[PDB]
Amino acid sequence: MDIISVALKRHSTKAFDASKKLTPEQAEQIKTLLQYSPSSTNSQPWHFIVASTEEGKARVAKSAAGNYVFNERKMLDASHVVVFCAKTAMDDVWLKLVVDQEDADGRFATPEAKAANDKGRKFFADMHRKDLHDDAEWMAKQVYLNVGNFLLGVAALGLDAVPIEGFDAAILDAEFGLKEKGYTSLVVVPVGHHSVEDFNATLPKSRLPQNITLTEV
Amino acid sequence: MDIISVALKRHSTKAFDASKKLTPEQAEQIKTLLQYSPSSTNSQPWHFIVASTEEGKARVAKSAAGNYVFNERKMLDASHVVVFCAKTAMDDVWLKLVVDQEDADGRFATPEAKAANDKGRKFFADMHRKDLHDDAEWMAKQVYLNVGNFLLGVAALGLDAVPIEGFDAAILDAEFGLKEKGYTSLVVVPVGHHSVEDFNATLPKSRLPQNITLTEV
Ligand SMILES: Cc1cc2nc3c(=O)[nH]c(=O)nc-3n(C[C@H](O)[C@H](O)[C@H](O)COP(=O)(O)O)c2cc1C
Ligand SMILES: Cc1cc2nc3c(=O)[nH]c(=O)nc-3n(C[C@H](O)[C@H](O)[C@H](O)COP(=O)(O)O)c2cc1C
Repeated sequence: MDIISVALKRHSTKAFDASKKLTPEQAEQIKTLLQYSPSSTNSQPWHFIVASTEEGKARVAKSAAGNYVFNERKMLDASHVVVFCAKTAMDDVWLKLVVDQEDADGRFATPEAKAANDKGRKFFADMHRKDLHDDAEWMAKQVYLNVGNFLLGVAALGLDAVPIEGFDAAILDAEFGLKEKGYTSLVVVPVGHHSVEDFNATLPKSRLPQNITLTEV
Repeated sequence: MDIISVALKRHSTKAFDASKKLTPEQAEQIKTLLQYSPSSTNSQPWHFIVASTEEGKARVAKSAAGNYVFNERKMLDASHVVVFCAKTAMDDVWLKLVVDQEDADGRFATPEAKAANDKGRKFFADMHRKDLHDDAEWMAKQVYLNVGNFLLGVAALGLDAVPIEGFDAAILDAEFGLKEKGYTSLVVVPVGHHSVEDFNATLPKSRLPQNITLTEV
């Protein structure tokens, strides 16, 4: 509405209404938000698993079977459950896939502009995978940027969601065969409509005062 | 005009118009955006620096040195410049500051409900802090989540912005004494209004197809 109005009214939902499914239109919009999120050098080091079926959702809920049981209902009652994944290593095949896609979309006027752009991405990529040896952590951050974009995007659509770190990535990666494919699960985000059992919806929002976290100059 | 339109039309502005400044209401709005962002266990492991004066922006612009001289113009021409910083380590006092804030906000019905939220947080904290030994990374991921929330947010307000990783953190940290305060600059986001020289405002948007990044189940 006010994007500040949605920012202030949104909340991580604790209980979902199993009966409230997303319309095919919202299911499409939600996917658009996942795809069009920005990332450093437009590297898009990610993969998304959108579960809509009960068998699919239950497959995801398998990762919270351990000591994260209090999270299962959340992944089952929600309409769609999206698991954000990040690349395990930045490879040359992925970088070529990006600039070639940028070229296909008409972003370069000459072949030199494309070369310069590829060289520029390589500068950052090599800085992480060659020098600092932190390319995996680098890419993981880009996915979290996407989740942040996503959580605000859904709230603005009028949908309820909750980010979940409380799940076993080892089991999740195993169940979907990810990272044989070069990926690792990071965040599981259930999307749908909240029920009445969600007490968090009627509680006041809480954040530290700006005089603690903000410095103006 | 819904958010999908907002996400499709926004772009990483390459050139800023120094004459077009943020309105006073817009200044308080981007601050509200920064603070009201979600984060794992509401840990809010962050600090921000909002530079709006010539003196402040030049101080940040110092980080745009050596190999990053190409980003100096963006930091000086943008109306406001936000430096997203993350805590260098999770200390018990900060965990206490968070719990007591939620309490003063009325999020707890009983004192036993407040303690349960504390141990719930400490659980995740000690997980990264003690076990995994990756709390610095964990907290930075929450800061990248704020950037994703912030980027979509300012775009929704009608502003132009650009995430910048290309800058020397060691210079920026030292210029603001962040180091001794337990923080580290990670992302710089100049916000304002793009100028006619911003070629990125007219080029087509490019993202990989969903048949590569998305898997439905
Ligand atoms: C990355 C991330 C992970 C989270 N994981 C969980 C979780 O496992 N379970 C849960 O109930 N809430 C989880 N949350 C919700 C946060 O605690 C919530 O953002 C915080 O309490 C602030 O409340 P709000 O989101 O309503 O503004 C998570 C949030 C984030 C950003
Ligand atoms: C974390 C991050 C860092 C970025 N760093 C820079 C930068 O240093 N300079 C720049 O001009 N663009 C930078 N970008 C912009 C990206 O190249 C841009 O997000 C990508 O090309 C997609 O274009 P769009 O944001 O216009 O959709 C960055 C983006 C992100 C998310």
